[PDB]
Amino acid sequence: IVAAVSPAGGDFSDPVTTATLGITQVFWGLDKKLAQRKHFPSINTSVSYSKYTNVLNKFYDSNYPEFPVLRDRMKEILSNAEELEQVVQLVGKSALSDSDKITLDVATLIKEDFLQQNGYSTYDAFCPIWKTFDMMRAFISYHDEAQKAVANGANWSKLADSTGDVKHAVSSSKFFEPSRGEKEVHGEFEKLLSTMQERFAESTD
Amino acid sequence: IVAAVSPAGGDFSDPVTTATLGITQVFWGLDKKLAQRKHFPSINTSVSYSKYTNVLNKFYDSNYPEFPVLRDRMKEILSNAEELEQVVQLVGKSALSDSDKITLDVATLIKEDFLQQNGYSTYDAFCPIWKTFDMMRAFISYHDEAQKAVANGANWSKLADSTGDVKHAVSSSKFFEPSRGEKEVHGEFEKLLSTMQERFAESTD
Amino acid sequence: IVAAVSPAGGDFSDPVTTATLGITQVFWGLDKKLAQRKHFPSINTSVSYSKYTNVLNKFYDSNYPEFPVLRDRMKEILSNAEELEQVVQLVGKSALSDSDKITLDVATLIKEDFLQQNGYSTYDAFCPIWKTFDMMRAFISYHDEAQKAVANGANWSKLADSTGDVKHAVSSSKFFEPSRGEKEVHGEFEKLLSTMQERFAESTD
Amino acid sequence: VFPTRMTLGLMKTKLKGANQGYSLLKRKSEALTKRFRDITKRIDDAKQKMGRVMQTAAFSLAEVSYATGENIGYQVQESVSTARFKVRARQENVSGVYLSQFESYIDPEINDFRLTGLGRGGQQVQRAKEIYSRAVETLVELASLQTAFIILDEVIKVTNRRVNAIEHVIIPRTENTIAYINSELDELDREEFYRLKKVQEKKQNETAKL
Amino acid sequence: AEKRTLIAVIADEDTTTGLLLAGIGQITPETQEKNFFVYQEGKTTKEEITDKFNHFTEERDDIAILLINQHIAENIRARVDSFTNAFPAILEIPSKDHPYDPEKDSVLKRVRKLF
Amino acid sequence: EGMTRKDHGDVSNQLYAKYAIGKDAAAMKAVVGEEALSIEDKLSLEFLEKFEKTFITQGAYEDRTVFESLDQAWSLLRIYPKEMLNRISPKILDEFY
Amino acid sequence: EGMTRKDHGDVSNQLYAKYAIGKDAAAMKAVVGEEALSIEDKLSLEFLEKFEKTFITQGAYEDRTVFESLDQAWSLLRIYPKEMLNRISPKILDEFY
Amino acid sequence: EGMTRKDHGDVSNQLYAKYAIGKDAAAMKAVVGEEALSIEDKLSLEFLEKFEKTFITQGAYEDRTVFESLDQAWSLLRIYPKEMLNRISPKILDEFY
Repeated sequence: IVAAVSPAGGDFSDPVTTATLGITQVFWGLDKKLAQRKHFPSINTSVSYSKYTNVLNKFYDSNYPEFPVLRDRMKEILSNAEELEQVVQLVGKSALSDSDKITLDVATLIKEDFLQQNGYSTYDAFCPIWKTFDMMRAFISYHDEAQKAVANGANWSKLADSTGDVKHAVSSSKFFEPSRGEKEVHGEFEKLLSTMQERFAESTD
Repeated sequence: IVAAVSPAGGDFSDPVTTATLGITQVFWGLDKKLAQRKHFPSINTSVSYSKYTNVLNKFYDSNYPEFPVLRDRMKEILSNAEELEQVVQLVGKSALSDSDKITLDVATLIKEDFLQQNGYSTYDAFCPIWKTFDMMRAFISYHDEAQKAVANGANWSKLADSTGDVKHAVSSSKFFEPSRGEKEVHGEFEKLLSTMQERFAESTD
Repeated sequence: IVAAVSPAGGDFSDPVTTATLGITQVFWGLDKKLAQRKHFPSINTSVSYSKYTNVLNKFYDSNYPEFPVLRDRMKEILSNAEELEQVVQLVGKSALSDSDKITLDVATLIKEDFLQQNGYSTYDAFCPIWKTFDMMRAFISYHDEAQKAVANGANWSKLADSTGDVKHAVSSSKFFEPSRGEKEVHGEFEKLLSTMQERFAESTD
Repeated sequence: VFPTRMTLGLMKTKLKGANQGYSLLKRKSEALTKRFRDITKRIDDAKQKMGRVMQTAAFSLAEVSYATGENIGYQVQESVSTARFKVRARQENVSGVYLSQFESYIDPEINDFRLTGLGRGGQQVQRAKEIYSRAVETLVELASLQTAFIILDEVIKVTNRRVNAIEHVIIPRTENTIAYINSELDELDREEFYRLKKVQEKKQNETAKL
Repeated sequence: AEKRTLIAVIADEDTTTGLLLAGIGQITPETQEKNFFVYQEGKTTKEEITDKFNHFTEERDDIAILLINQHIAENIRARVDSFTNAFPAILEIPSKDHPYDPEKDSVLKRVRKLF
Repeated sequence: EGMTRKDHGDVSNQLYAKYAIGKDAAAMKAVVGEEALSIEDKLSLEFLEKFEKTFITQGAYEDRTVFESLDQAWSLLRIYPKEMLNRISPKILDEFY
Repeated sequence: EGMTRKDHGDVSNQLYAKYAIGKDAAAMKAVVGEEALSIEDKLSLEFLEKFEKTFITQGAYEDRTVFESLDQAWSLLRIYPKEMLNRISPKILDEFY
Repeated sequence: EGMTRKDHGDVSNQLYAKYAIGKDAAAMKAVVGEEALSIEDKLSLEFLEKFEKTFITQGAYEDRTVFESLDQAWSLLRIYPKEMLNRISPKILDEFY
């Protein structure tokens, strides 16, 4: 059952929304402000839970996807982002370390590619579950490398210049279609994992 | 019909004020913060309108006044003043142009001189259309000239210090009766224009 | 009647609490931090008031105590102490000197001796009217003479080290017996006055 | 004025925002103020240090000028038109703020002139020049803390304004708003019930009656 | 980053010349103007120091550190204090023939109120 | 008149208007700090402090006369130039600041 | 198509996002100061003013065609280069920039 | 006491205190960095992390006895020296650290 809700009582703790959130098992957010600004369907990561996740992810795990491990790290990046968001507003940008900048920066990539959904079905708005894992795999493979570089010495700015080409590709993931690489995932994504490694070795040195 | 109402909830959110406001064409607010500084009747641009204003200012224009233009500007000068004041309070005045001070400075003269008009005499209680024109005309003229003065060289402080007595000369015009000068325009306001122009040259210098 | 109240609906501004503060003549707060430290009741000088004080200080003064003079001075010292700490944060220590440093120190000794109790001893739970009078008499005598001594030439650290035995003996008056000079009268305080005079000679010189 | 129903969720989060802001900026302030105190003490000492060493070298040069004959120092000033000790500036993040720092590099453009050699009189200028170079280089390195110190001086004033500004204007405005709309909001839920209940009693009475 | 390389001076003769031997200021060859100002106490006017200060802070955008003798900063006191920038840094040093007074130093004056 | 000044009401208007301004200037002092404040605020800061411990502090078995209160007002109100004192007419003002 | 462009949906999306950021930044300017602000936020402050005074300001008798209105929307949008605009599909962007 | 050791009440004072200080210290790290961060708070920053990731993170069918729970507690506090665990008796602390 996919059920839409909306307020109806002039309150944010309204009788329709409260009694339904109890009986529901998957809760995926959505914010009105983001949706107007162009990010529909929108999603709120701290105002969501899903009880079925544990079995379902394990199902995707056996078929090919490395899926469970990725899911926890995507939320994690976004959690730290909220904390960062308040410091960023107040003090500014001129005080955050190299690690913290990345957290925001990979967060941008997820916001761009998942939360926005270009068209009815144009711009390949249809992503299969296996493509989605590949879209995510590209960002978190980038996050771990990105976290290692700053830690092993490499300025946020330097690391951004040097990443260059592999970063544009992951940014461009949503226009691409999986039906011309295999049939459900892209040969282009497999090639992307090799390219990441190569880039990283040059850039660190 | 000119009808007073009041709060009943200690707000303008109560059913009484809002219903009577729904119907109305002229709205003249209430400002507790201005009332303390000894201003009565206390109004602000943000809490008042008259849908009759356009047609009314043209009518006033015929009699002698520059009234349409001056009313546009009257609104703008008070609205810009409010936004600036929030930054001065919170952040400081020392992170903000001399120019932004100027808007506030001219605005203040309008705040005491217009708003407080509760009068202690008939001379300070009556203000004909001509006299109302005159006091507004001298203040806008001061603003325009002052921003130039500081911009080609002249500090803030020096400008403030110099105009000095002139700021007062308009302040006191209300206390004096309007039957004086040519008609209902004081010789004190007539001279005041020359004194203003004579002042800009010295301030600038 | 001493009645306890808590928040009701989770707001402590709701009708119940607010109705009762108006009727009350006596208020003594509770704070979670002060409660952890073993100060009970958890009061300072602004989370508490008594308007019964006036008649009461008059009653006690009659009995023999010099009570009204000493009590007022107690309140003043706590109020000041708080205030000098804020200055140390914003202004700095440049507004701090040793006269102020003695003020902080007297308040600390007053907190430990008065405010902190938990019934470690039997003499820490019943202390007569005459004993209470005697503790405040030591600390105010220390204060005025420490300040005089640093003005004829002395330092805070030097005063602190020098007062020493007496300072220790008077803090420990709560553990000590209240039947030492009779049955309600404590002998140590009577012998403090003389020690303090000889002591003041050691601190100055 | 303030919203009729449910500002409270928003105002809750406004209340939270305000309060976190005050804590963090007071920590940022706390670190700047703590570091500044230490730097203030270094500086008072250093000023005496620089003055004494600079003057000792000053006195040695002055005697030299007089003994050699003529005011040598006018001649030296014209003739010199390049500098050995320059600085290349770098940014250092201390206490979340970016400061300017200076790092000296000694260029070998000049090391001897045409006034440190004259013959016998020249040997005196030379002995003087050497005390001055050693003394001065130290003074340049100590001067580096000054530049940062002045930027610190500026930043503490701004940062202090902010902790006090959140405290006085924002937090109590937020208390006053949240309370007025909470009480209105509650009034709606209770009066609604009261009007409906009062009417029901009548409807019930009529049916029993007829 | 780098935008300032010179260390300049306002000082008495023996102090200035010595600073130059140590190798810290220079004269620009294109303007024919010194990045130091010599001064002699009681003998050279208060007004000239005031100009030279303006030449160094606001017209020179290459002076990294402006050094200044305490006695001398005291003559043009307004000018030294009112400049609150670190670009240039102002470093007041005890003047030759005078000890260290902590209140002839512009940055320390400012320090005392608000830590 | 004959028991009050007609100036009595006029004097009240200065006292109330300045008190407020003063109260605002103290609010800015708390936030921004004195150095930041301009000359107008400093005067007003000063007025506020004098108002609290002298005007509204009196005894509890101590009577006052209306004449007497206004004479106390004039001294305290006397901390501003004639440009800034303008909530009373130049005639009455020229006599008494 | 034939009376409205294909860019039309894309164009609205861009205006909201910048207009929104600009508003958010103006609020932070007010409390904390311009230490929070950044260069991007300056583009945004500037973008709020251009939008309000050009797009939203028009007659009560000054009618327009839809094609003109999309042409004026574009004018405002020219101040961010292509790489900071991502509310339009890049394919469409290259045509109309 | 008999199936729980005596140290439970004491240990809870230390874990609670550090945990509080620890939330605040992480927010401070984000701004100040680690070039001017306080030492006490630096250990508390690391403390926030372990308190979550081992004392609060456990298995699905992982069961731990109360004695065990107490031991883990001391291990997290073991990093701090004695002079930053000063709210506990030297007898208890010397045994349990």
